[PDB]
Amino acid sequence: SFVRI
Amino acid sequence: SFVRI
Amino acid sequence: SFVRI
Amino acid sequence: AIRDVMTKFAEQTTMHGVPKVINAKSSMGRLFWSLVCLAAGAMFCLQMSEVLQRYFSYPKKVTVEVVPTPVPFPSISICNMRNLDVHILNTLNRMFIEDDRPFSNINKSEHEFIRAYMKKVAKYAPLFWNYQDEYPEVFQEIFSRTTFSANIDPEVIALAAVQLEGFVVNCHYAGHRCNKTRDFYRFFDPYYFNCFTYKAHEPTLSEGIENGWSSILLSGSGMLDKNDEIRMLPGLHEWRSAVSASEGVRVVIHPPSTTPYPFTEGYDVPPGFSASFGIHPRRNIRIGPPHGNCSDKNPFGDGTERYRLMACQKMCMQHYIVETCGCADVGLPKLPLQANISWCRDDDNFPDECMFTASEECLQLLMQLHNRIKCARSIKSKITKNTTAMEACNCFPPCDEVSYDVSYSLSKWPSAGYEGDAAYFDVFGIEKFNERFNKTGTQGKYELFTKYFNVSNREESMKDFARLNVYIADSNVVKTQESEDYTRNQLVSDIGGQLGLWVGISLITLAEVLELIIDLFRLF
Amino acid sequence: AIRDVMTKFAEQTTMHGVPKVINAKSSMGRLFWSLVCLAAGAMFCLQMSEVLQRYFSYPKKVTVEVVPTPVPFPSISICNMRNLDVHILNTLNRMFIEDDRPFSNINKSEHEFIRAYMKKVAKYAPLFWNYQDEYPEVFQEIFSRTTFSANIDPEVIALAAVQLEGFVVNCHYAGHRCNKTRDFYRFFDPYYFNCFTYKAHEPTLSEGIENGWSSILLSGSGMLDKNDEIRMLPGLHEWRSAVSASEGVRVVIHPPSTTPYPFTEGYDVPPGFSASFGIHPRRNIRIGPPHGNCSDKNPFGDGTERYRLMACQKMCMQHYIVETCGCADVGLPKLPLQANISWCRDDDNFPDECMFTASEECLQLLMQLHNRIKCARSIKSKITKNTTAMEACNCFPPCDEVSYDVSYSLSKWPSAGYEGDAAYFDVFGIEKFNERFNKTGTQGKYELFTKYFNVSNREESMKDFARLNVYIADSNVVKTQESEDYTRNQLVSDIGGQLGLWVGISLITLAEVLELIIDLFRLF
Amino acid sequence: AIRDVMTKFAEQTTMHGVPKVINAKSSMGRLFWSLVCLAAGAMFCLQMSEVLQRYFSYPKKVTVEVVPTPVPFPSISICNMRNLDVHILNTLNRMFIEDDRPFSNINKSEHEFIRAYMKKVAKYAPLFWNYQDEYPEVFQEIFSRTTFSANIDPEVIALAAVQLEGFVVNCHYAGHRCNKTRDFYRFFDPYYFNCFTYKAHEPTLSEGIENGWSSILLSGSGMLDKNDEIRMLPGLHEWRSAVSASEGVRVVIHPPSTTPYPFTEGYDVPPGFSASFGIHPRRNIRIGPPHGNCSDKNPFGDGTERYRLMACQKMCMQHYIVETCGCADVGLPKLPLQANISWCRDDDNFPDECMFTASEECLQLLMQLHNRIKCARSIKSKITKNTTAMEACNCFPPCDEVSYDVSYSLSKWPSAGYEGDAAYFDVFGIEKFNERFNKTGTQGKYELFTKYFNVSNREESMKDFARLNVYIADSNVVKTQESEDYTRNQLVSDIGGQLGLWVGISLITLAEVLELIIDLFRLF
Ligand SMILES: *[C@@H]1O[C@H](CO)[C@@H](O[C@@H]2O[C@H](CO)[C@@H](O)[C@H](O)[C@H]2NC(C)=O)[C@H](O)[C@H]1NC(C)=O
Ligand SMILES: *[C@@H]1O[C@H](CO)[C@@H](O[C@@H]2O[C@H](CO)[C@@H](O)[C@H](O)[C@H]2NC(C)=O)[C@H](O)[C@H]1NC(C)=O
Ligand SMILES: *[C@@H]1O[C@H](CO)[C@@H](O[C@@H]2O[C@H](CO)[C@@H](O)[C@H](O)[C@H]2NC(C)=O)[C@H](O)[C@H]1NC(C)=O
Ligand SMILES: *[C@@H]1O[C@H](CO)[C@@H](O[C@@H]2O[C@H](CO)[C@@H](O)[C@H](O)[C@H]2NC(C)=O)[C@H](O)[C@H]1NC(C)=O
Ligand SMILES: *[C@@H]1O[C@H](CO)[C@@H](O[C@@H]2O[C@H](CO)[C@@H](O)[C@H](O)[C@H]2NC(C)=O)[C@H](O)[C@H]1NC(C)=O
Ligand SMILES: *[C@@H]1O[C@H](CO)[C@@H](O[C@@H]2O[C@H](CO)[C@@H](O)[C@H](O)[C@H]2NC(C)=O)[C@H](O)[C@H]1NC(C)=O
Ligand SMILES: *[C@@H]1O[C@H](CO)[C@@H](O)[C@H](O)[C@H]1NC(C)=O
Ligand SMILES: *[C@@H]1O[C@H](CO)[C@@H](O)[C@H](O)[C@H]1NC(C)=O
Ligand SMILES: *[C@@H]1O[C@H](CO)[C@@H](O)[C@H](O)[C@H]1NC(C)=O
Ligand SMILES: *[C@@H]1O[C@H](CO)[C@@H](O)[C@H](O)[C@H]1NC(C)=O
Ligand SMILES: *[C@@H]1O[C@H](CO)[C@@H](O)[C@H](O)[C@H]1NC(C)=O
Ligand SMILES: *[C@@H]1O[C@H](CO)[C@@H](O)[C@H](O)[C@H]1NC(C)=O
Ligand SMILES: *[C@@H]1O[C@H](CO)[C@@H](O)[C@H](O)[C@H]1NC(C)=O
Ligand SMILES: *[C@@H]1O[C@H](CO)[C@@H](O)[C@H](O)[C@H]1NC(C)=O
Ligand SMILES: *[C@@H]1O[C@H](CO)[C@@H](O)[C@H](O)[C@H]1NC(C)=O
Repeated sequence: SFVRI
Repeated sequence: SFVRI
Repeated sequence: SFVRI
Repeated sequence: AIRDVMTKFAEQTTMHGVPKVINAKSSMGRLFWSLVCLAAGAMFCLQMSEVLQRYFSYPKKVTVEVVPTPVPFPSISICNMRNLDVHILNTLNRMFIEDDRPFSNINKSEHEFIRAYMKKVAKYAPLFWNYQDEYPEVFQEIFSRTTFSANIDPEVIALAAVQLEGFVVNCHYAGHRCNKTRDFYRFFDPYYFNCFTYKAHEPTLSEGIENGWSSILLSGSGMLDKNDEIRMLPGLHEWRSAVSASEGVRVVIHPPSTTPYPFTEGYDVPPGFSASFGIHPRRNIRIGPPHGNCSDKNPFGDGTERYRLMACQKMCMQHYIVETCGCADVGLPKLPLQANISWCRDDDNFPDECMFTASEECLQLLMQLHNRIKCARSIKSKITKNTTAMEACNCFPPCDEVSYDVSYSLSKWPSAGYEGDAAYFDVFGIEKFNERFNKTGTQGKYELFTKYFNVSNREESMKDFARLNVYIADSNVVKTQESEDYTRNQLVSDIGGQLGLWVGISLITLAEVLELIIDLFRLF
Repeated sequence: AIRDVMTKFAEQTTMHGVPKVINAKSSMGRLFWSLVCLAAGAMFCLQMSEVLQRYFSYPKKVTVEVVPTPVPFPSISICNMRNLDVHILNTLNRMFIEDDRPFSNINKSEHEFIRAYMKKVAKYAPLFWNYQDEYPEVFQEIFSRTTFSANIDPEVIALAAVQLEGFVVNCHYAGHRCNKTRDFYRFFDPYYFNCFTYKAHEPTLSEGIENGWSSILLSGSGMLDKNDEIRMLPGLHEWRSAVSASEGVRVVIHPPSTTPYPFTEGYDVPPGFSASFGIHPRRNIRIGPPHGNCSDKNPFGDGTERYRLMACQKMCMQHYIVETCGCADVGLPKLPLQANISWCRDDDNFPDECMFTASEECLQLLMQLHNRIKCARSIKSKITKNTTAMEACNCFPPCDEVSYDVSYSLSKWPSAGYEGDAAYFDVFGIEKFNERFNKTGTQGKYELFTKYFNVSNREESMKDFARLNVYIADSNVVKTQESEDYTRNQLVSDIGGQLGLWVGISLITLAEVLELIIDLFRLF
Repeated sequence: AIRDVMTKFAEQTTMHGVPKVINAKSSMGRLFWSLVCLAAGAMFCLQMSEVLQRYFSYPKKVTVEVVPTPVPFPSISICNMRNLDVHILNTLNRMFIEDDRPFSNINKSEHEFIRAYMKKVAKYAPLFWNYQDEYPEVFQEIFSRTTFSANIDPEVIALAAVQLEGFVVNCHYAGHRCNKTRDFYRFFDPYYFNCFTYKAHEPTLSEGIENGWSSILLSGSGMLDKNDEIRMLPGLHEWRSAVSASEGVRVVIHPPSTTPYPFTEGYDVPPGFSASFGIHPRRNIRIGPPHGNCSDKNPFGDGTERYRLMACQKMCMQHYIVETCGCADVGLPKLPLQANISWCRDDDNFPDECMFTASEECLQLLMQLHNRIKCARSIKSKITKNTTAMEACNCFPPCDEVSYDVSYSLSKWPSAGYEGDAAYFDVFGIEKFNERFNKTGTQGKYELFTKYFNVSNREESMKDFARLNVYIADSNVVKTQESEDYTRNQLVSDIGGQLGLWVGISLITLAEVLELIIDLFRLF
């Protein structure tokens, strides 16, 4: 995997 | 910083 | 050094 | 009688053939002379057919030569490949690290650009938290640079984009230090947010290059925080464009009174290098409609800028995009006819509920925006290869054009050792570059530059700077001038030569035949 | 009587001079008029001599202009400066580290290229163990790239050279993703083992550059093992060539249907940089034998490829090398006449006993091979400066040629910080570059790329990539067209003008003198 | 009577008009024919006015074509951007570290350049110890490179500048190793202290590039000591010039028998890179005074060098500087008329007391020198834009000129891994580069290079080397030739055509009117 801001 | 040679 | 393969 | 006037015409004629035919006393002689006259006339007609075919083809004549007449120094437009300021980028990264929800960060900063940015990102975050695995490509495109430039007021972006005071460390032109406030002019570009055009100012601080223009630019991004994990920062990366993530300076050399188009023209300079731009000026002069095609003004634009074919072609592309997809492409100039057309990346119709829930309506609106972008991109790629459409825009090369051929070379600017120490002292000891950001409104940037650009790590930190050296390599201008190859005077001379060679007639000899036919009409 | 016909001719003549001479009633008047006629005739003859000298020199007329007619997008040939695959190189290095005798390593690998390579190296190793100090230069030349390409089946080398799937990370053209299997065509070059030519495919994955061609290439060699000691790896280094050990991509921009000659044309791109190639297309049109020299086809080759002067010149050089040294140079195309000629670096005559003992016969054969290479090199250097030999090959420039002028610039592609993180995610997160080598036949490469291209060391590992940005800078084509300056029609016009000015004759006036001489012959 | 001779002239005239007028038997017919003749004459005069306007404008005719005639290989001038030798620089730095007073260090070294350097620096040190805060810019300018080159004997500087044996690691041309003593010629430049020009030597060591010139150069400065504090080293940094602190090689490609002007022409190559220079030769032929402006020789110089417009322009600039400021600019050639003019940076008038006390007289002399430098710089910047002054020097382009267009590209020369190991072995194992400095007079340099260029740190140390690859890209020469467009023969033909078309006269017809006016003068 989860790419987070 | 005083610059010396 | 003597260069070897 | 007919024979009387025939004999008269035969005796006072200046024509060379019919005197033989009229006074002929033998049938075979009459036949021979008539055949001679007819053959001469036919060959004369063939040669004149060739002559007139050459003339009405309106050929052109071109000469290439070097002339001493000097051209004005070209305008130089420099665009940092990093759109936003380093301090703003670090602030955004740290804010997202502390809290990854953009909605909660809207009121955490007093900077207007940050507030607008976080509002815009929050209008997409819930979708980005649910649909990465299913539509990774869509979110990459939506979070590109052009989306923010098309939806945020440019006067708000200008407060966070690269500033002139923090971009141009030093400048020199014609042996004098440049005035940064009077010589540089800021312009907005949708991809390179802030760009600056240098306009030459001749001498009325006597230092620097005498035969050209030189400047030191801060272009690297080594002072940005190095995250331990991959994190998305919207507005930074133009997904899969040809200039998607490059580092350095984009430099465009163009005539002084023209608008630069950085994404399709110019040169690149990497940080840590010194670039030499040897300009060889050229001038082209062209002929008008009958012999060629040239124009003095842009059909789509006003008269405040000098004409270049690129402007006309780009405006034609924008015109064809607007008619097809119903929206204007942000990567092309907005036609000065109507400015009610919305950018294809406009998204102000997104509801506020998309900040809170990942509803299917928000996803459908995202898909609609993606489809609009795809329409614009598809029209961009194909319209230039369609000759029928392009010819309808009447884009013709300028009648009087100045062009520049540039020799491009690279050096490693900050030399290792003592000369690099001298360069560092020049930048930070004499010019006092850090002291320009010790002002209240930029206190955070001051600490970052003081820590980064310290004496201990000067060999690595100075690699973020770049130098441009723009100079005129040849004083003489290579002039290409068009002219009409076959003037009416030359046509008259050729017609006279052909007429004299084959039949011997003159135009006052035609007055003799006019007199003869007057006499015949009177006698009849 | 003669006077009767003379008086008649004088009264019905259209010639301007001899009427005065014939009817002259004074001797001094006759002398004056005869002198006038003779002087006019002599000056007329001189002027016609000048006119005919101008005409039979067959001068050419050239015009340079910009036209809107578009040229097709050029073919792009990319050649990795590293010939072999990284995994194969590491395998060879580790095999030699474990055991430095190539003979014992022949059966240690199932890869065909490795077996052939070790056999070829074993046919030289005993000499290399005894004669480094005495002939260091010879062994450097023998172990060059061209020796292996001239002695190993190219279909065997292709299994170990750089593969397309492991070379082109991504591609984009005309706003669409490229199809790597349909658009790229592999070709073999003796120095750059595997090369790929991109052929444009217009749109019928809407992403990427709209006005050109862009691609990301893996070109660095940072993943190779770093030996603690200097070790010889044959087949890697072309000893003391101008491109002996460079790192990057060789890029050749050429007309779409032509064969690229990478070693004498193209441009270089270093790893870790983004290169912009601004193409300014040009077109040249030339005139045939009487006014110039041009050809539509290659005298030495077939008709399957478009004609370029470089192909003819290289084939002429190969022809002169074959006749002199008795062998073909591997660095030049093989003439399509006879293919029974062996390469000058062919060494299949080496006995198997050279694998076991350093006999003087093996040394003599090595010296013979070195002398053959020296012969080829000597003929290469001098033949181009010998105008007599070069002119005999009848290599003339093409009658209709398309050329490209390229603006070259460099950026630092993977930017430090967040944009570099975005680029890394694009390469490895979305495209999943490593997953293309997780296949069985490439399991070893997978582990190497997984360890090397990890998130922690992305700033250093991504420097092995390079990006090319190829686009057309100017839509208008600069056309240079030759034409005949002095046509036969212009010659006729000039002759008529001269004839009218000096003597006043017309061609039917010559019929009058023909009648006069007929009358004289009848009277005589 | 008048009517008798008029009737005679009317009956034996070859003019077409006045026979009608003279024999006219009606007043209206006489009026009509006279009007016809007058109108024909007037139109003829207008057309001849146009013809003569075209002729006496002396137009030029230009043709652009490719020819197989080969040009000689260009001379290559290479100038290391570091002026002094690395060992000398380290010695100076360590001497100043041990004792910062240059006066006490005058007798500490037997090297002549060091003694002269320390004397020159001591003549300024007391001022530099007192006036940094008040005039930092002045001392930066005084301690520049050009001050030392203008005040120290060039034969003394040559002992400490970059030496050929320590600069060119290897060279190859036309498939043969270059002879460094016979092919390279040393020349002195005020900024780049030592420069070397390569002059081609065709083959009568068969190795290297066959179609061009290649060399490996030591250009980096990574072996210099890394000071913990910023220290001033005079003679290293040219303050705020466009090439102030760059690192690499300056390369100038010019015709074989011409003097290179490195500061305004050439290309840059950074260390650690391999540069490819694809030359496209060109030839220009120009016409003399009546149709153009060209010269075969330099008005200001002797005849020992081939003429280039740059030499004339630079000598004109020097001439205008000498007349205005009373001194010659060291950055321009010294006119070969008078050599009694002192450089604007000459400072031999400084008293010896300035070594001991910072008196106001020494400060005034320093200000005078600064003002002289400012005068020279001011005249340099403005004189080129003053067309009146530049035109007075009669600098015209050469009548027969050879020019080169260069394709510029960069690779990373020492590849990471095995190929870099091969390159390192070639440089240090076979060529034995370090062994060239194991001589007594260079023992200190030997230890520095042995420590720096060791096997362990080869990946970083080899980045100080650079490679140049200069080759001819196209064998055919693009020839631009001027010629007269409108010859006197063409003028005669056009005049004849116009005369025949409008009035029908020939030049022997003018003999008839001359006879008529003779008869009238006799009768009167
Ligand atoms: C750089 O340019 C600015 C703007 O032209 C200069 O500021 C002006 O200076 C003049 C006289 O020097 C004043 O009369 C104006 O009122 C100033 N402000 C304007 C025109 O807005 C400035 O002096 C120049 N040089 C610097 C910055 O040192
Ligand atoms: C000047 O421009 C006109 C208009 O673009 C050109 O005429 C066109 O030529 C193309 C190609 O031959 C045709 O497809 C078009 O139909 C023509 N247009 C019209 C309205 O007939 C003309 O050839 C150009 N001439 C020059 C000298 O540049
Ligand atoms: C890329 O090109 C290949 C080769 O043309 C495509 O494979 C063909 O696809 C068509 C229909 O799309 C089939 O009818 C053929 O049988 C396929 N194989 C051939 C022609 O050898 C492929 O679809 C293209 N796109 C990719 C790889 O996604
Ligand atoms: C066209 O090619 C022919 C043949 O190469 C040229 O004639 C040669 O010219 C050279 C130089 O003047 C002579 O050394 C040769 O002897 C000539 N060949 C022959 C067979 O006579 C000719 O000059 C060329 N013409 C043009 C216009 O290109
Ligand atoms: C490189 O050039 C030098 C200078 O020309 C050569 O030295 C000369 O060699 C010739 C015969 O080879 C002798 O007759 C001269 O006396 C030598 N010295 C001169 C001309 O000053 C040298 O041999 C060449 N090759 C090298 C250095 O190996
Ligand atoms: C050749 O050079 C002469 C002298 O430089 C040129 O004549 C000058 O032209 C300029 C611009 O028209 C005038 O300002 C000067 O006054 C002229 N000089 C004189 C002495 O009259 C001439 O035009 C040049 N011609 C060509 C074909 O190059
Ligand atoms: C070219 O553009 C015109 C615009 O009116 C369009 O109608 C036409 O279909 C286009 N042609 C092609 C081949 O796309
Ligand atoms: C920054 O500005 C403050 C005043 O606002 C000043 O006291 C301080 O010395 C400045 N920073 C420097 C010169 O290090
Ligand atoms: C200088 O800055 C670097 C980071 O750029 C830092 O690691 C180093 O400790 C600093 N040196 C000093 C003396 O503060
Ligand atoms: C040029 O080539 C021809 C090939 O037949 C050869 O005979 C001649 O000797 C060569 N000339 C020179 C000067 O090498
Ligand atoms: C490599 O392929 C295997 C199947 O052969 C798969 O199980 C594995 O997950 C792949 N590697 C990855 C995705 O890390
Ligand atoms: C990443 O790879 C580098 C070598 O390229 C290695 O030194 C480092 O330990 C790796 N990091 C992790 C977390 O495995
Ligand atoms: C041009 O140079 C001349 C040299 O005599 C000088 O007299 C004149 O003032 C200069 N013109 C300008 C505008 O500087
Ligand atoms: C340097 O020269 C000396 C002789 O002066 C020699 O003994 C020594 O071996 C040389 N250095 C080497 C080859 O390491
Ligand atoms: C090689 O030289 C480097 C400095 O360039 C030094 O740090 C290193 O210790 C040296 N290695 C050996 C084995 O001497």
